[PDB]
Amino acid sequence: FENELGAQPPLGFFDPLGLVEDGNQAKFDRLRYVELKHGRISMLAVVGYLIEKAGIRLPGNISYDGTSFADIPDGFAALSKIPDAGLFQLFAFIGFLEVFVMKDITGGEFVGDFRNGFIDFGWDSFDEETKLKKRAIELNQGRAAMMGILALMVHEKLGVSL
Amino acid sequence: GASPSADAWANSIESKALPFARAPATLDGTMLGDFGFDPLGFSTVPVGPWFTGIEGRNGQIGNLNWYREAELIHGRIAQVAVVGFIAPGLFGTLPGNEWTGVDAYSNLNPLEAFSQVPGLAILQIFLFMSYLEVRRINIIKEEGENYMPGDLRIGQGEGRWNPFGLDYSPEAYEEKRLQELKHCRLAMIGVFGLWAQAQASGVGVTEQIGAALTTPDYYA
Amino acid sequence: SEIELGVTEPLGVYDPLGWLESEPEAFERRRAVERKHGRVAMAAVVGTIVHNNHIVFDGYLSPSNNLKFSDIPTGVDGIRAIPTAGLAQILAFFALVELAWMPASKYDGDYGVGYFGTDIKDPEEKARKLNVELNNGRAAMMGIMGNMVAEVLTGQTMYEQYASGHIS
Amino acid sequence: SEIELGVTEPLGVYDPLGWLESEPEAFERRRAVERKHGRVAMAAVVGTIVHNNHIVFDGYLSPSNNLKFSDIPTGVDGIRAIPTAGLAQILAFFALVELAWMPASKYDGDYGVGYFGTDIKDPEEKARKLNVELNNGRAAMMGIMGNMVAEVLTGQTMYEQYASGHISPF
Amino acid sequence: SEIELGVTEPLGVYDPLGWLESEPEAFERRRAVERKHGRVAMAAVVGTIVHNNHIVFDGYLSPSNNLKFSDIPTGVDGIRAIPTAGLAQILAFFALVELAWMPASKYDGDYGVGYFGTDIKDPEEKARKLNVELNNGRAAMMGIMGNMVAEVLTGQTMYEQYASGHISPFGDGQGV
Amino acid sequence: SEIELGVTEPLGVYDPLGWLESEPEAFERRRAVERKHGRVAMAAVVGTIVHNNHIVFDGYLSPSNNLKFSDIPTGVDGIRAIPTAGLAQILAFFALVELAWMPASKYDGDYGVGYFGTDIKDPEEKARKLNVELNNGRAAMMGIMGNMVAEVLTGQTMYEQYASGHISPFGD
Amino acid sequence: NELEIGATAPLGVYDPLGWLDGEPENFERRRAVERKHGRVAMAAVVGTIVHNNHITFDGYLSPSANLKFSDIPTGVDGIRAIPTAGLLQILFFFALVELAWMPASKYDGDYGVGWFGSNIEDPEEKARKLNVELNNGRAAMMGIMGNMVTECITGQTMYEQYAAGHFSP
Amino acid sequence: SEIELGVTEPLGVYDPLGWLESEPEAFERRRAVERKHGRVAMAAVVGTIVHNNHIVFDGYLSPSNNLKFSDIPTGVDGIRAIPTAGLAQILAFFALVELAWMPASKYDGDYGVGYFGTDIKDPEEKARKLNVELNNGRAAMMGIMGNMVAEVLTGQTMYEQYASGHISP
Amino acid sequence: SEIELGATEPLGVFDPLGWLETEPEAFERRRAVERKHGRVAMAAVVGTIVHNNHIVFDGYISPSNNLKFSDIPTGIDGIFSVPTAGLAQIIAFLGFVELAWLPASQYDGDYGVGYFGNDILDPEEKARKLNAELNNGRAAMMGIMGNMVAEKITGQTMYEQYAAGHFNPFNDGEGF
Amino acid sequence: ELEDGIGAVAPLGYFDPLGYIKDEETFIRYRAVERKHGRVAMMAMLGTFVHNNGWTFDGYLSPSQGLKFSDIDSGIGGLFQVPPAGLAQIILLCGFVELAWWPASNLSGDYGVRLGTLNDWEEQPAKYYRQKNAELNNGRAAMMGILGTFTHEVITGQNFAEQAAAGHFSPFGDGQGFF
Amino acid sequence: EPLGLYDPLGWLDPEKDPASKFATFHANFERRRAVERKHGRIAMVAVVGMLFHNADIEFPGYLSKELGIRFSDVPNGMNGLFSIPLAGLTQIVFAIGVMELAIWPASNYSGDYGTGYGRPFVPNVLEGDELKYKLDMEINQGRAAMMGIMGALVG
Ligand SMILES: CC(=O)O[C@H]1CC(C)(C)C(=C=C/C(C)=C/C=C/C(C)=C/C=C/C=C(C)/C=C/C=C(\C)C(=O)C[C@@]23O[C@]2(C)C[C@@H](O)CC3(C)C)[C@](C)(O)C1
Repeated sequence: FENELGAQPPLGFFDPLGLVEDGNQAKFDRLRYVELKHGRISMLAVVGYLIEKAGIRLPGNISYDGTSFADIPDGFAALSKIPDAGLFQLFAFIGFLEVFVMKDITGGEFVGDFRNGFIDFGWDSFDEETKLKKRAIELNQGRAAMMGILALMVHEKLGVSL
Repeated sequence: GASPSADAWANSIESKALPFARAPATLDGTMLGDFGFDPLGFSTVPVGPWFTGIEGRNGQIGNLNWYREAELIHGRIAQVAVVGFIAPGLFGTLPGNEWTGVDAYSNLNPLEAFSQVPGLAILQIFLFMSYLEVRRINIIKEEGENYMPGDLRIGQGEGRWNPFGLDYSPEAYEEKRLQELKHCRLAMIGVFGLWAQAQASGVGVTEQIGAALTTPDYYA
Repeated sequence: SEIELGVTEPLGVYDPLGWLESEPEAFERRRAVERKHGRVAMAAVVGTIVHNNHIVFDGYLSPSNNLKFSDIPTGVDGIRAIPTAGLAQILAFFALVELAWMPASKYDGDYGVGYFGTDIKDPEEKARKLNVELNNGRAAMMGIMGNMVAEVLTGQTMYEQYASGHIS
Repeated sequence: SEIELGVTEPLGVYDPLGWLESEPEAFERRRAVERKHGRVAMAAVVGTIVHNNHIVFDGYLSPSNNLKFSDIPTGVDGIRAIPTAGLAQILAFFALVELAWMPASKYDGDYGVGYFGTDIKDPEEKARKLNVELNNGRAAMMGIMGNMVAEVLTGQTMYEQYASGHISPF
Repeated sequence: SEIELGVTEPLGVYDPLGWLESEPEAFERRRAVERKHGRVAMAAVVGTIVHNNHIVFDGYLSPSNNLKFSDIPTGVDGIRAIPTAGLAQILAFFALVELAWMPASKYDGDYGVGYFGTDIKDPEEKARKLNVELNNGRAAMMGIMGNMVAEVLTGQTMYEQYASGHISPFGDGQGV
Repeated sequence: SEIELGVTEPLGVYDPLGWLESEPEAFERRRAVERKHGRVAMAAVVGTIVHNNHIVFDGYLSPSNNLKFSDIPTGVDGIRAIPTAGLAQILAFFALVELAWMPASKYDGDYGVGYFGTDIKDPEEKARKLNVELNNGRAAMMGIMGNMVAEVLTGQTMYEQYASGHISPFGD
Repeated sequence: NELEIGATAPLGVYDPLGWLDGEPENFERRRAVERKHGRVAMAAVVGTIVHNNHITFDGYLSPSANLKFSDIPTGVDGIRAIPTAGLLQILFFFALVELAWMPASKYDGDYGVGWFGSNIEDPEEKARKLNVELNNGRAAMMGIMGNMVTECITGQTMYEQYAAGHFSP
Repeated sequence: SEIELGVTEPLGVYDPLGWLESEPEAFERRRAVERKHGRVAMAAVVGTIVHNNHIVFDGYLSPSNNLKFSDIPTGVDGIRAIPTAGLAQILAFFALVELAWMPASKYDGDYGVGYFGTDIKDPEEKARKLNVELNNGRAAMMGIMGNMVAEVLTGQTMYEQYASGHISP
Repeated sequence: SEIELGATEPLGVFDPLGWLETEPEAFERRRAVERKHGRVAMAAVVGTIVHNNHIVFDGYISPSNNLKFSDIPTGIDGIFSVPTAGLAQIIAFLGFVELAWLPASQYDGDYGVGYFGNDILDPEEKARKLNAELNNGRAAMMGIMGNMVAEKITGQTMYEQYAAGHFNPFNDGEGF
Repeated sequence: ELEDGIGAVAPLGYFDPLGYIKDEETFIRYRAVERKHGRVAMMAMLGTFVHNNGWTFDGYLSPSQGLKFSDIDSGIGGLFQVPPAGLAQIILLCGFVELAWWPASNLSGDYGVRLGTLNDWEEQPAKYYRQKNAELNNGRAAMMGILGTFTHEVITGQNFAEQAAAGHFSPFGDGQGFF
Repeated sequence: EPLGLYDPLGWLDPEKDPASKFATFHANFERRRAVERKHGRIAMVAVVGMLFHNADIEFPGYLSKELGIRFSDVPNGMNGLFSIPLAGLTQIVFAIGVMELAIWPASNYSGDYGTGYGRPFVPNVLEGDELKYKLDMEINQGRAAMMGIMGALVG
């Protein structure tokens, strides 16, 4: 596992702990799945904090009860003032995505390929190493976004401005 | 045509414990403690290790190794339980906190001392009694047909636990087996009388013997 | 086979559109829709009976919105009295039924549950019950559609249509 | 089969009229009447048990005629105390049953239902229950006839004959 | 060897029962019981001297029971005054010592230590101190039992018996 | 004779990681670290016993700070009460020890001192004491850790926890 | 070899009577007396130091005779202040020592013990310590005789002298 | 051997004047003097610690001169406070040591005493302890001379050199 | 066969630890532990619904302790509010069932009863209900540990939490 | 039957420990009795479970004698508080079953009672052996339970509802018997 | 053997040809002797029971302690068994039922249950002509007790 998506020019196959020192492809493909899974969430979460921390809101009335989007605070306090009928819909739809329409159903080219032959914005017009270059970009962009969103969550409860 | 146990009462050798009653043929004399005592004929209907599953529910013919397994485990508990019926009344009791409650371990009636001590006292006793019965099944499952009854791998012979040495002679070892079995059968009768007198008197046996081995206050 | 599964005596095949000769490849889904529309309409019309008989659940549907189970109307607008998180829980659970557990794209109509749990192995007895699931579904489709138009045209629910003398 | 169905133990093939040997082809018609008269009279005996146990439907049978369900007598005058628009609903729905649905011209007896939905696989077990329907149908034919005769020759219903202690005719 | 280790000058080989030739195989444990009993009774005599010289640890044995160290009797009712949760600690520690660390089934008493950590390499000198351990164990065995019967027959600890001048037998004494 | 020096009763050879079969070449350092961590923790569990028995040095540790030996806490915060001009004097002298006098680069653990100045010529008697130093060193590593963890889990030092009767695990 | 054990450096072998080259068969008892007189006198000079430094046993030696340990003299009359039931306990215990445990008939000297319980394992440093036991025995035999002579001449103990300053004759 | 007894790791054979080959026969005296000066200096360093902790003998050194043990200064002016009848006693007892008992003409160094009375049988352990005696003698020789010049250049004993905080250079 | 049971559609043969190709010898008991843990947790989940719906029997479970059936709590403390002589009677009978009647050393889970008494003679219908037992048993293992942990974290039983409307863990007073 | 081993169940096997089967013909007589006694003692055991739970009908068993259903004791004497004009109706109907409908002279015990899909013995012969053994085993356990229920009322004087309300489940320390 | 036709010296009228019309089991002579002997044996212990109850050998004690019925309260006439409680009359008929099926089974038509004549616990076996003589005297005294009860129960 020394020349793959994670092998980078600054640190090629870092691996300090005792994770994959064997020929276990099935253990690597599970761990590569979750790292791409944590990265794709934390990429939207870094933007999803800095949109709310900048005060940007949807144009108003998150409910018919008379609660605007600007009334909902930013950060960890957002989950407390979201109305609970809509808090179920956030968990039900994300669960609808994560159970049904997010998987490698038809069989993709790699780990994390969720194009089931349904949505495809190209992926044929590439140089076959630009495919591996674009895949290694979203791994490392997903890598920095995990440490990014962990910094914004540890320093909100601390109160330190960033 | 005939029963498998009616043919064992047809041979029906002479007995020693019931010398007027003609013990059945399934007491071959080859077992330890064979004194020809089976008036109800349980040895003619031998039992198998039913706890291992449905494949072990049926008993082999002429094999009383699981009746002897149940005889030894009843008698080994009954020996420890005679002392447990006695020793709180003789050597005092244990003290309690305000957590367990004071006078929790102090009930000298041994039967309602079960409901007086905390449940964690009995849960940990039961789980330690459980742990050696897990040890017994892992010995029975491993040895199978070559398992001698009462073996928890404690003592003299093969790779058993022997922290005391205990290297008996190979014929002094068979009188220790007979001393154990005769104390197994005796303490089973003794722990029944301890349990039945503790209900009939309501006190422990030292408060019952000690009140009967003393002179009355109007007589002194 | 599913081709003879819906034909009974007093109508037989009965295609005024003739859609078994024309486009016969679409019959395998139209049977799956008629079986699906039948099973929903049977459960909708035995539920209309128990709604208007007042067999309610004696509690609160939503105490945060102060909805007792008896507060919901027993007619056509009773589905609208269910709140936002109430209708979201129905859409979330039956997405797990219609796509995962008993997937509604499976055109067999056969999700391994049988008729009260048993495989009817007699093929003449099994073909009789599937004529019954279709015929009682067909009569409930006209039943549940003759109950909505009997409420939106008279205003009353079924309990009030019967406790008025307003049948004839 | 079919002809070996009314023969249980004691009387066997009992007929003191000779009509199994006089008309051998007019038997499937007569067995179908015997089975239909049995099924009617069996439901009528259980009906008189439920009526005279005062299990009523807790409402109004005809609110326009203003009679409750606990207003019809539990004896022979039960059908007589029913409005004729309600009898017209009974006679027309069972017209669909006796002609269009499970008919009476189907002399075989089995329409589609079997014994509690299924078919009895063992033929000796199946022929046993076929005698049971015949015997219990034959006993309830005499049973419901002696419930109506003992009512009209007393003037009391089955509930009133029992509660008043009037059972022995002597 | 172990059968030459108990014999000293005025008596030599001393067995009135004659079990050195009658039961020659039971000797190897019976030496280990005599050595164990001797070692236990030597610490019991020195402890009896220490308790009656009023050397106390200056504190509380059981502060829950309001039991100071100086409130404990310095005689044969010393550990009868220890609370039962304290005797449980003594039995649990010497279960670890008498079964695992220095196990009493080791019938030579040769666990890990020497004489003050020294292996005496001279065999005539090592047999001399092995004779001393047995003889001081035999003397303390008589010394602890005569101490114990002199207390229960006088009702006094060894401090009180030397306070009242009660060395003379009111019962009947036997001492060297 | 270092492979067999930690091997004692019931456990025998104990390596759940299997590092004696994975790294046979790094054992000489890893033994020298276990011996050093044992010697440091053995002088530390004895240290908490001395500190919680209020054996102090009867004077001023820092008269410039007006700090007595009895003013220092007897728990985990005792090293923090020492002023940094005195903490520099500790590190300056043990730099002379751990680099020059008894250098910790010497992976034997063996210096000019023996066991109370004595070299043990009997090899089974010497390996018995080497096993004791490792075993009492291992038991003091788990002892100095269970003394620092149970202090911060109660906030009291070992003197104040025992005085309050806080031995039984009530809150945990 | 007991024959060169007494001879030290500054005088060598010393026999003004010539009883080594006289009777040779009496030497092993005369060595056994010189060693025994040494060991008794060395424990006596140390005993005069402890008594005159007022180190006492903090109690009553004889509460029947009302004798505290502080009431015993520290000179030659200290042994005579002991009661006669106390001098017999010294007499009967040291009968068990002198006849049975460390029997004085053993003219070799080594009873059971060595130099703090051990043989010295070395014939030239054990002979050096055997020289020390005799020489420190010899200086203490004169030391206890000089302690008792000036006790009875001056009439004072060794604490009353050194409180008067009696250091010149 | 005696020629390898002074060497240690951080200096080795430290002869900056090259006198081990310039005077090879004079090594036996100079080793005996370096060991003799070290043995005096290590007793002198430990002595300065005991003097300046005010551990005193609790009495009178000279009742004729009315001089208690506490009346003697701890630092450099402590041997000057001893009377000349007492300095005659020191030079008389240590004339018996330095000439007769442990004679300083004996250049071997080992007298009848060993290291705490024991010979060291291991030649690699005996030579190690011989190196410690020389090195702790070397460290105390410059150590005691650094305590004398910390008083004759200050005018203040080692006790109140620490009380007044006057160790700042 | 046994090794294809428990592998249904959305995950297939799901073993992220890889112990099927690593330890195939231990599968035949690990299926039996999974099936037993499932069957235990299915009766445990059904029990918590019956307890928190206040379906109790009548009268006293222990008239000597004066302890009604309704006096037993409907949460974690319910089985421990039974007196110890009553708890010993349950465990003695459940050990009789789990050693003699339905012996849990029988690893295929086959105890003579079928599915409502019947053998499922169709092999693909039998494998469907064998998977439905495993899947409902695996779902009930999460359900009972999700009802036990969520009681001891929120501090209320399943009835008191639902009475209170304490369903949202984001706007209450808890951690985070 | 002997060959398929119907009474011999897996704890004890062919439990004939006193040697009573010396003939195959005397087994069919004894099994005809054991199965008949077990069928009677099972309904007797369900009786004492229903009677001692106080579950009675509403009304009068005998309005001629004024005997309500709740006036009948739930113990061993409740059958004989029934009037003998009513007890003759029980014996006449049960005797008509014993001679005509389920004739007890039929030593097989099979009277054609088949509850079809709950015993499909032709497809599932293992269910035949399970239900044949469980008729005997439940009949054997209820035979001893009804000797349990009968003698526990005799030696204590209280029925099962009364001796359980008192907690009287030990023959030691009470005033009854010499124990 | 006790089933011979030579006991009661003969002879009487009908021979009962109606017995073999349609109930042919009851037409067997060997059962009619077993019935005549058993009606005889029950009648003989019933006239002694008539003599004991009418001589007021009442009993010492209570019959039912719960109902408070002493033995002196039950009548001496023909309503004696029907005045004791039905829970007590059940125990009588139950113990006869063990006798009627298990101990002295009435299906054994000989009547010989191996008891001898006069000696309990060991049977007094009669051997020859007096064995056959005591058999007919059992029948002849059984017949006089059968006609004696109907003479003593009509009034
Ligand atoms: C390094 C080296 O060289 O090795 C060393 C070590 C080694 C090996 C160990 C060796 C040894 C042998 C040794 C050390 C032997 C020592 C033996 C010892 C210490 C024996 C004590 C007896 C005291 C008794 C019996 C008390 C009686 C009882 C008494 C006194 C009383 O009851 C009265 C009293 O109590 C009360 C009642 C009230 C109090 O108010 C007053 C008193 C106190 C009066 C060597 C050879 O010597 C040298």
